Amino acid sequence: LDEHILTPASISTLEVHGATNTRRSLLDQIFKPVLEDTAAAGTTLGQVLDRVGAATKKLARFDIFKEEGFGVFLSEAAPPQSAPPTDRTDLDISIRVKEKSRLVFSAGTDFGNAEGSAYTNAVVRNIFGGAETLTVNASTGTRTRSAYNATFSTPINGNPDLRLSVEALRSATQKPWASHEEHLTGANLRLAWLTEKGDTHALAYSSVWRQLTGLAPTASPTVRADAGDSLKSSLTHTFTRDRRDNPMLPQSGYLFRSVSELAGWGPLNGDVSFAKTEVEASGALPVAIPGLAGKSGVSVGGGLRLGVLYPLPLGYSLTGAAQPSRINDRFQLGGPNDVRGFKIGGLGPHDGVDAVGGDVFAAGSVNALLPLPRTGPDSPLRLQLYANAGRLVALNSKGTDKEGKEGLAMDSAAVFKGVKSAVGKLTNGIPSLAAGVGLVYAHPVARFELNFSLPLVLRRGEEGRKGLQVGVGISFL
Amino acid sequence: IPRPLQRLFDYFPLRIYEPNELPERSQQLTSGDLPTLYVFSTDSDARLGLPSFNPGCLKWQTLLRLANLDFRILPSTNHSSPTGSLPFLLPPRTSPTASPAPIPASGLLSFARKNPWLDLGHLDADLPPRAQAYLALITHSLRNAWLCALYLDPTHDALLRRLYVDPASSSRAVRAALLHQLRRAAAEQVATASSGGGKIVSLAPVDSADGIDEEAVYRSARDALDALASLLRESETAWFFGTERPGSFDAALFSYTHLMVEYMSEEEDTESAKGRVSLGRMVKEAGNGELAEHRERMLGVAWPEWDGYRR
Amino acid sequence: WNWSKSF
Amino acid sequence: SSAWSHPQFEKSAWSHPQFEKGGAVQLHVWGPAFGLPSIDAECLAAIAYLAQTLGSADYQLIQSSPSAVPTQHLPTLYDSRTSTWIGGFTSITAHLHTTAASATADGTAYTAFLSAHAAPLLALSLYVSSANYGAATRPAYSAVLPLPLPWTEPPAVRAAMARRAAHLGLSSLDADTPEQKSRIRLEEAAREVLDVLAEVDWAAGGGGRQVAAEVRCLAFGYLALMLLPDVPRPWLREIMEGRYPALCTFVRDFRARVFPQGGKLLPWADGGAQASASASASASAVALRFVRAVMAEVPLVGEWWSRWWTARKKREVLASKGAKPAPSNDGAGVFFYRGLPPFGEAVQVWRKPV
Ligand SMILES: CC(C)[C@@H](C)/C=C/[C@@H](C)[C@H]1CC[C@H]2C3=CC=C4C[C@@H](O)CC[C@]4(C)[C@H]3CC[C@]12C
Ligand SMILES: CC(C)[C@@H](C)/C=C/[C@@H](C)[C@H]1CC[C@H]2C3=CC=C4C[C@@H](O)CC[C@]4(C)[C@H]3CC[C@]12C
Ligand SMILES: CC(C)[C@@H](C)/C=C/[C@@H](C)[C@H]1CC[C@H]2C3=CC=C4C[C@@H](O)CC[C@]4(C)[C@H]3CC[C@]12C
Ligand SMILES: CC(C)[C@@H](C)/C=C/[C@@H](C)[C@H]1CC[C@H]2C3=CC=C4C[C@@H](O)CC[C@]4(C)[C@H]3CC[C@]12C
Ligand SMILES: CC(C)[C@@H](C)/C=C/[C@@H](C)[C@H]1CC[C@H]2C3=CC=C4C[C@@H](O)CC[C@]4(C)[C@H]3CC[C@]12C
Ligand SMILES: CC(C)[C@@H](C)/C=C/[C@@H](C)[C@H]1CC[C@H]2C3=CC=C4C[C@@H](O)CC[C@]4(C)[C@H]3CC[C@]12C
Ligand SMILES: CC(C)[C@@H](C)/C=C/[C@@H](C)[C@H]1CC[C@H]2C3=CC=C4C[C@@H](O)CC[C@]4(C)[C@H]3CC[C@]12C
Ligand SMILES: CC(C)[C@@H](C)/C=C/[C@@H](C)[C@H]1CC[C@H]2C3=CC=C4C[C@@H](O)CC[C@]4(C)[C@H]3CC[C@]12C
Ligand SMILES: CC(C)[C@@H](C)/C=C/[C@@H](C)[C@H]1CC[C@H]2C3=CC=C4C[C@@H](O)CC[C@]4(C)[C@H]3CC[C@]12C
Ligand SMILES: CC(C)[C@@H](C)/C=C/[C@@H](C)[C@H]1CC[C@H]2C3=CC=C4C[C@@H](O)CC[C@]4(C)[C@H]3CC[C@]12C
Ligand SMILES: CC(C)[C@@H](C)/C=C\[C@@H](C)[C@H]1CC[C@H]2C3=CC=C4C[C@@H](O)CC[C@]4(C)[C@H]3CC[C@]12C
Ligand SMILES: CC(C)[C@@H](C)/C=C\[C@@H](C)[C@H]1CC[C@H]2C3=CC=C4C[C@@H](O)CC[C@]4(C)[C@H]3CC[C@]12C
Repeated sequence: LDEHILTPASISTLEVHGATNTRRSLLDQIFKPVLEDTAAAGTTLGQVLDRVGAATKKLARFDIFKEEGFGVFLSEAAPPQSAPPTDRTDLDISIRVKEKSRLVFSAGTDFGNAEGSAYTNAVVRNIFGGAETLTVNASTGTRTRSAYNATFSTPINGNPDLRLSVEALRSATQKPWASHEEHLTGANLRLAWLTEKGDTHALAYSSVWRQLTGLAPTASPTVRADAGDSLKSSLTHTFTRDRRDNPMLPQSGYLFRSVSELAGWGPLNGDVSFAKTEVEASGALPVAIPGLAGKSGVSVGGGLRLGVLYPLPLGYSLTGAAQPSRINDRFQLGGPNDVRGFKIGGLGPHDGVDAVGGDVFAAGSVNALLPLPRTGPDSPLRLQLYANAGRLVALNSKGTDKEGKEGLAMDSAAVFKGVKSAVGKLTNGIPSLAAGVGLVYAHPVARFELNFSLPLVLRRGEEGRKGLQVGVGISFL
Repeated sequence: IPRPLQRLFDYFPLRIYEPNELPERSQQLTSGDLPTLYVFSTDSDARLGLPSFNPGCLKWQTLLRLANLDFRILPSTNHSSPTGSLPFLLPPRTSPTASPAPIPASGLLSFARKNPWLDLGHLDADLPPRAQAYLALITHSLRNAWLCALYLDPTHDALLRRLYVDPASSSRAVRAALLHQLRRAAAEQVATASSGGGKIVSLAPVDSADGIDEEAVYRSARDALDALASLLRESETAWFFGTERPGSFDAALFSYTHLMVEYMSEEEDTESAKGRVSLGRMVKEAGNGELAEHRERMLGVAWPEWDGYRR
Repeated sequence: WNWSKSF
Repeated sequence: SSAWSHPQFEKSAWSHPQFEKGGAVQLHVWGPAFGLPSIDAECLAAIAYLAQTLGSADYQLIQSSPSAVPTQHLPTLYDSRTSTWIGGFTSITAHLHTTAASATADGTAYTAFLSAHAAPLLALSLYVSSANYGAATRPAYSAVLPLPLPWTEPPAVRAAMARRAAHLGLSSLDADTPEQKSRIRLEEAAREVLDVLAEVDWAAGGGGRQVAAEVRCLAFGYLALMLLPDVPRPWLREIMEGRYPALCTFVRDFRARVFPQGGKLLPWADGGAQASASASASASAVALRFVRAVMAEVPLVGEWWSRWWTARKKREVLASKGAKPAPSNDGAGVFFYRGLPPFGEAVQVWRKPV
């Protein structure tokens, strides 16, 4: 069959079947580059099948059509050609696709979680024929307030890789590690973009009304002092270069993420003003052994996560009085995802029992994946040996000479001196360190870990977990 | 299985360091050598310890000053209160990362008895049965007048905005949302009153100024002040029921008479354009003026250093 | 229960 | 939003016109229950006040419900001499009004106390306790309303009374060791109120504390609904009969003097308690009252309906009172997913250009 791809070829026409709702103009953007690159040279099926092979998940990224409807009926063209280079130079191709349901409505209740827990979901897709979507979620229950959501998403100028999203949000988030809950209400504007190299860009504008209510009776004075309302209008950029072979259980390749957020400064307005950035670099490296050629299954990985939260003045001046950060914005570290072997939010400053955040943090990981004996390396479940370190510090004005005690704000030189001292604190003393052994499951909806952790170095007030610990999620250190 | 391995778990952590320092905001606000009472006030008011603008918070702030407790006040909000409502007192930190449990409003007087700086029975003495009837005037007749005149009067919109919602956030959209919730909650409480309320539209409570009768609330307050002035005139001393020192009853009344004179003694409501006497004017005109000088005397006892309190 | 009326 | 502010007036505490004796007035109250002229405490007090200060032919009693009056509140007085609507007991007495200073202050003090604290105690006995509601008072409420209403008004009344007694901290199971602590809290809460009321000489026979007849009528209204009503949980009746014989004697003597023979001698409109409601029991009127009551329960629209409706009724009462209230402010859905053709055909094809 491979000899059919080595022959010269020249495609004549292509047809798409079943795309009644989607406008043909949107369909053009994927097929014109296919249409332009035609009859370029011999052995073009080596080029042709891959370029249409690009198209199939190109249309799948539109999410309009069902994943099963991709019946390919490529064959030799019936009409003859005048002195063709090869009997199968001319081909006829027709593609069969079935669009997904235009409207999806869902609702239900679940008495197992709450006495009156009920949810309502509605999805409208491919409105106006151009892959615009609209999802509305509503949730109620008992001992809780109503939660709404309404996201409108659309590709820009017919490009499936450039997607603009508008979201209206109202939700309440429980934060047991700080003995309070946060009520969110606002709107987000996102412009997600996928580069040709696979890198993902995302520029989002957010304007959310945060409100700290429902303090537990054990709430610390720090949590009480930060309770109340706060409006954060921020502009955030998210970058992601993921080259991991299996992103859900990495055996090779590397991941790089950057999340830079600017709030309140300049044209943005609100009750907070800072510049927050995070960098997350990860990687893995397979290792082979003489006892078995090919894929051995053992690999050594790593990780490194950094973050700095810099207070900024309001207005358009870089030099000016800056308010100290609030518990809403400060970083949180520790837990089965961030730093394995500790309580959720178990690192950093603690006021009594509440885990108050920090402004500068740095976490790292070293782990090795191994397969169990009498089980092939292709199995999605493996043994893991890991060692995690982390530091979370808070900005202080101890280095300042004098400031008006009425004012809470810090001058520009004071903040810079405070950040320099905070970063210096990371590099002294052994970081809060934990190690353990566990089993990892790579079932592609979520990673499951069964870890036996054992804290080694710890700051007083931090909470380690010496027993078995289970962590489920898509992000791990 | 846990028992044999307990000899291994007790070994870890191998190194324990000193605790991480608290954030800058926590260090500035929550660090103090004196117990702090969290009330509705401004940053300039809190510096000198001047009376709060919330009658519920001013009642307890007055008693603690009569209890001779040394304390400082700080502006706050109901969200931080252990009971969901101000005021409350946080004793000073014993260690930089630990603090004793907050004292709710009901337990403030017990706290003051443990920290003399002495018999404080007069501040929480059980009122005589007749005194219970008059206390209903302060808690219901005067409270409803305060709520209607402050939250539901467009004349005091600038004052209400400045006091309660402006310090909450700088966002106009958030300010408008907070202002609506304040007026909804205030109108709900007045609607429960017998005189200015009692109307029922559906299962949900009445939560608008349309269900409130302004005259019934206003007339009840005017009748209440005349009654309270008559009760005060009965005592041979300067305080209610002839006591030689101000008590819980005096502090309860002062929390309303002071604020009515402070914030609603203007001559705009008393103008013919409104046709009604302002709350601060009725306080000074009640009886022969007993409630006016009682407010002056109460300030001279709890705030002897203060001046310029007329308006 | 959890209803689903997709069309 | 103008729904949370004092109403504007065309160019706030506008006093009501002074009443003069002689004009016929109509008092809209609940129907009789428990052998009393009315079932609501304030309505019963208002009936007693009229029966003592006005002649038998100078006023009329009309059995009604809150939906049938523009004030949305009972009792309400319609002073036909100027067509003004006055709602609430205190407002009616003030409207009809023509060591005295110590006596005047005492009357004001207990008037506020009875409304503030005696009312939640009464609500707890008759409304919060589900045993007494389902057997003693809900039948009484339904017996005085036209047919479709007992499914809308009495449920609304209970919600108000439950909110009224909410500050006591007790709930339905306390109407019944967990039983012992519930019982002692019942006796504690009642004693906290009845101790204050026992200070006054309600019978006005001499001694004690003397108060104006306006508040003695109000005292009977709250006390009568606490003693006489025979309920499956007579705990509140038991406390008053045993611990406070003076209050029991005052109620019995007052009822026998002011309401002899079930109180049927009162000048009810159209010669009877039920015949009085016939003026507003017409099919069209009752249907509108029921429909407006239903609309308020819509989860989103209903809340704004009642706020708009209440404002409309508020203007009507104020306009009658001589004031001048300011006036208040009041396809494409088929073209999408229908009508317009699908944006493309099922077949699209392209070929290599020439
Ligand atoms: C940090 C936030 C708050 C905001 C201000 C920052 C935005 C910058 C950093 C973002 C916005 C648009 C981004 C951007 C747009 C387009 C491209 C073309 C691509 O081929 C290389 C990267 C490049 C050049 C990226 C780089 C990062 C940019 C310039
Ligand atoms: C463990 C973490 C830090 C992971 C993300 C490691 C990343 C580093 C080591 C990787 C990421 C990108 C890599 C990288 C990108 C591009 C080139 C250009 C090539 O001509 C020389 C190697 C060089 C320069 C390599 C070197 C190794 C780099 C810099
Ligand atoms: C030299 C290039 C052209 C080709 C042969 C290979 C490059 C890889 C193998 C090299 C290039 C840069 C190297 C590299 C850069 C920096 C570090 C950080 C250190 O903490 C761990 C090792 C690590 C991550 C090493 C690992 C090996 C890398 C990634
Ligand atoms: C994908 C190929 C072509 C090349 C460019 C990629 C190389 C990266 C991803 C590999 C090469 C060397 C690897 C590497 C070397 C050594 C270590 C030390 C170990 O303790 C942590 C992991 C770490 C840091 C890993 C991470 C992943 C690296 C950096
Ligand atoms: C006598 C002197 C020479 C001894 C005490 C000093 C040793 C240095 C080299 C050690 C002590 C603490 C160590 C240290 C502490 C914490 C961290 C954070 C971690 O994420 C990166 C490495 C880093 C930054 C390491 C680097 C090496 C340090 C700085
Ligand atoms: C395998 C290497 C690459 C790295 C990742 C592993 C480190 C772990 C397993 C080991 C190596 C050295 C150990 C180490 C060195 C010295 C001390 C000082 C002692 O008073 C407390 C324990 C402590 C702090 C331990 C903790 C555990 C460490 C940090
Ligand atoms: C929202 C729901 C509750 C609405 C639409 C339903 C209304 C119906 C079921 C109710 C409303 C009024 C009711 C009604 C009114 C009066 C009478 C007269 C009586 O002698 C027989 C029953 C009868 C005829 C009932 C029957 C049921 C009716 C018609
Ligand atoms: C069968 C006839 C003769 C008569 C007796 C029957 C009347 C019943 C069935 C009718 C009369 C009034 C009706 C009624 C009144 C009001 C409401 C409130 C609404 O939110 C739910 C329905 C509900 C509760 C309905 C249900 C059906 C009722 C109760
Ligand atoms: C032929 C006669 C006996 C019929 C019409 C009776 C009418 C009277 C009893 C009135 C009284 C209450 C009225 C009533 C109540 C509530 C509603 C709900 C509304 O959404 C439809 C009309 C409906 C159902 C009406 C219909 C007419 C009723 C039932
Ligand atoms: C002719 C009828 C069928 C037309 C007018 C329908 C009206 C709807 C909008 C009305 C009729 C009965 C109403 C109804 C009955 C009972 C309740 C229970 C209450 O706890 C929540 C509201 C709820 C659920 C309301 C909502 C609005 C309903 C469902
Ligand atoms: C030989 C002496 C000087 C050693 C053991 C004492 C102290 C320092 C230098 C040791 C103790 C624990 C070590 C340590 C623990 C764990 C990790 C996490 C890994 O991702 C990066 C290296 C790092 C951060 C190393 C660096 C070197 C450290 C910090
Ligand atoms: C008196 C001056 C000279 C002192 C305070 C020094 C610096 C001043 C100018 C301040 C003003 C704005 C600050 C500034 C803005 C934003 C960021 C992004 C953040 O991710 C790293 C720090 C950084 C880059 C800081 C560094 C310090 C700066 C540049």
